[PDB]
Amino acid sequence: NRMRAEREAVARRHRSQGQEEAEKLRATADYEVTRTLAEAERQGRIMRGEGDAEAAKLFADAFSKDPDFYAFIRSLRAYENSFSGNQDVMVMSPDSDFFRYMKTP
Amino acid sequence: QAQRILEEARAYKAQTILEAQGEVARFAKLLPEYKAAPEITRERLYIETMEKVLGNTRKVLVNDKGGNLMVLPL
Amino acid sequence: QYIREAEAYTNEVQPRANGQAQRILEEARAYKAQTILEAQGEVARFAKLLPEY
Repeated sequence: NRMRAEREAVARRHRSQGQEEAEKLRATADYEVTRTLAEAERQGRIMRGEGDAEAAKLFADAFSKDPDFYAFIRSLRAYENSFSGNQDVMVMSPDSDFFRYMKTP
Repeated sequence: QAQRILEEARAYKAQTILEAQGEVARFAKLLPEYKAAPEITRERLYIETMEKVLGNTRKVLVNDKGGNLMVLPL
Repeated sequence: QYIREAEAYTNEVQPRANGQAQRILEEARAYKAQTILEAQGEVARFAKLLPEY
């Protein structure tokens, strides 16, 4: 039983040494892939910035003619999109301006 | 590899520009109309928008001067 | 048997931790490298937008 044990131990030992090398190589792969992924993400932001930065001039010079009017049009749109879902409860009053035409003429 | 990620971002940038242009063109043609009849345009858009929002969101229509309520969320 | 079995367990875990340790270290490098790269992109975006504002 002694011979079996010592031989079996060496066998498991030899098996286990290989296992750590595998993990080490595995971890190395992870690093390099992430590097490339991050590298790509960097180039994307660069170009993705030029986009909004270029469009920002169009929005500014265009809407710089009448800010108050642009605020009205845009702000109205926002409401339609924000309250789109039927998950709100608008507790208005009968005196509310929008209900000005609900009082006997 | 390089070209792949290059053109990928370039498309997003192009989309923004194209989308920005369209929106700009819509607000452009509409601006003179508003200046011609500001009050009429304001009322129309105001009511049009208001009927859409109130069309879905539930409403209470309770009288003021009483400060009590139960949100009852979940 | 217990003794022989115990030896295997002790021996077995030993290379297991070495692999796990290398991964930890490698993961830290990735974070560092990724973090630095993320800053560059975000910074560049901010810079471009700044003159427009």
